[PDB]
Amino acid sequence: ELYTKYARVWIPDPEEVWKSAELLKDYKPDKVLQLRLEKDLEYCLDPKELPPLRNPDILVGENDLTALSYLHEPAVLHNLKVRFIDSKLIYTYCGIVLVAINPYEQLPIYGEDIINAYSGQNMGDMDPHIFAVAEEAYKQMARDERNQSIIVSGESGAGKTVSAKYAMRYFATVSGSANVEEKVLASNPIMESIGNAKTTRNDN
Amino acid sequence: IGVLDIYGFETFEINSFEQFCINYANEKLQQQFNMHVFKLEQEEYMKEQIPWTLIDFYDNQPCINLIEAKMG
Amino acid sequence: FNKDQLEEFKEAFELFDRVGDGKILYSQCGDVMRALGQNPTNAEVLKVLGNPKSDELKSRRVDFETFLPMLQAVAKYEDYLEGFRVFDGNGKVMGAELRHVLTTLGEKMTEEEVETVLAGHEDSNGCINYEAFLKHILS
Amino acid sequence: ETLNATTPHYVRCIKPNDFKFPFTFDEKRAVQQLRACGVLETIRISAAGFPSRWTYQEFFSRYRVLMKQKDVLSDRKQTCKNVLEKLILDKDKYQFGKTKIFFRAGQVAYLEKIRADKLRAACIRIQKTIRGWLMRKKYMRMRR
Ligand SMILES: Nc1ncnc2c1ncn2[C@@H]1O[C@H](COP(=O)(O)OP(=O)(O)NP(=O)(O)O)[C@@H](O)[C@H]1O
Ligand SMILES: [Mg+2]
Repeated sequence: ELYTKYARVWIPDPEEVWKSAELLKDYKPDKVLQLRLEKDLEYCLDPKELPPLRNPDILVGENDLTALSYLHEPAVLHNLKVRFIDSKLIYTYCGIVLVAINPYEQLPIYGEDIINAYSGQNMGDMDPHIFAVAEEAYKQMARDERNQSIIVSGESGAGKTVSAKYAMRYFATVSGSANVEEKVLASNPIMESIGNAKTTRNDN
Repeated sequence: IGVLDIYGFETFEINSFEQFCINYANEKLQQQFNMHVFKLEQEEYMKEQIPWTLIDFYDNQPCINLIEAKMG
Repeated sequence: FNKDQLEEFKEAFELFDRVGDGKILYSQCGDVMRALGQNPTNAEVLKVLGNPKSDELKSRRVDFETFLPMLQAVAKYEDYLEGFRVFDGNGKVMGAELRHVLTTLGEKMTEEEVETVLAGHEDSNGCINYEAFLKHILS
Repeated sequence: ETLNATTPHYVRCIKPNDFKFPFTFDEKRAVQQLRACGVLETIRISAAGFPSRWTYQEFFSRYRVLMKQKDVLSDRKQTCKNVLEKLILDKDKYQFGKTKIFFRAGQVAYLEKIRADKLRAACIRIQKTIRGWLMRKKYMRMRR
């Protein structure tokens, strides 16, 4: 079966939601797994679940989470954690969706040379970036007069405003110019004043 | 081209009419998402000439009818 | 094996005896088997050796008489070619790629062993004729 | 009504830690926000179906090693159709598209596993042959 000796599985852990373990003795149908941890453990296999298997490392870190063969919570969390911590990439496709992780830091990627590099390129060509969504919307609008939307969702403080800001900066740069983006960014203080509130979990 | 900044799904130790409205709006947006993705998959399956039947729709309409139908 | 073979093997065995007690280490048993034309895996060598522990592998010495049953047990091209064609289809193999796979997969060997076996076998493109290299290492 | 008139593109934003430390990540915060952003249900809904898709060209390039030289045709697509049916028992588990092969979730990792185990066996067998030659050379030295 897939669960052989020197297989790897994700096991639940209190302090990080899942942790890796290597299957130290191959499994047969029943109640036991001998597991080894970066030490030595036995884990009850219980109703029933086998522990989530782990993707082969060639798949880990790829630009699209649906490129993973096993799709499950710890494999997704691992691919986002490695891309963010090791690569310091903050953008990752999931299917159609673009996932964007708040770095709480400035980054060089929003330079106008990169704006030009993205312009005219389809989503397959380049690593994910918010400009790669803006450019898709722009060319969908060009092909067919149908209006286009960009929809940004997440808990407040996840950076939705800065994502919109760079999204419209893309349009301003690619179309050329009419000082819209300045006025739109200048409107945010009043809309935040009248429209935002402290909440138990979150300010603004 | 239009850009929509909206809150996501919300859960606290105490949940109340505000969280109920926010979670119902998010159920609506998530339905419209799932149905757009399903449309695009049916298009890609046409593009590869694969039978459509293989893909099944996952429908949160019963929870919307739970919240907003008459006698909801 | 006949008496003559056993005598030549014992003489060679004593030549590999670096202490003069008529014995080799467990870690030399595999070396002697390979030196006599066999190509056992390290796993096979440890199996015929009885899966020795680190301590006896590094310091326990065995004479010809204990080695002999193991040599007997071990004793008792197209597949090799396809195995090399795995890493090919112009009949060549990258020297960098062969070096990488031999030093990074399986029961990894040292870079010096790989350099020794590969010395003189790669061309200017950095390609190895694997049929010739295979015949050479099987001769 | 405003959105259904329009064609959407979706962005999900997640907040990896509460304390705003630059480039730090917290698994228990993020699993909460990936759950709240519906990324995890989107992935669950994609895990049923055919989430993994391969061009015949890149598939063949990746897995020539599995193919026996008997069954490598110069048409890649028919080679692939022949081979995958040997390597995977169930025709349900994959579909042959015009230009791309569609796999269910498990299958590509299973092919990577059997590829790696074959390549391990070939590596070990070759390297034991090399070690055997080098010890035979050292025996020739030990006689000399
Ligand atoms: N792509 C990004 N690059 C750099 N900093 C970012 C990025 N996204 C978010 N941030 C930072 O995240 C913090 C908040 O981002 P912002 O877009 O202003 O969210 P916001 O004001 O809280 N809107 P909301 O999430 O609805 O409350 C700021 O410190 C930003 O600098
Ligand atoms: Mg802010």
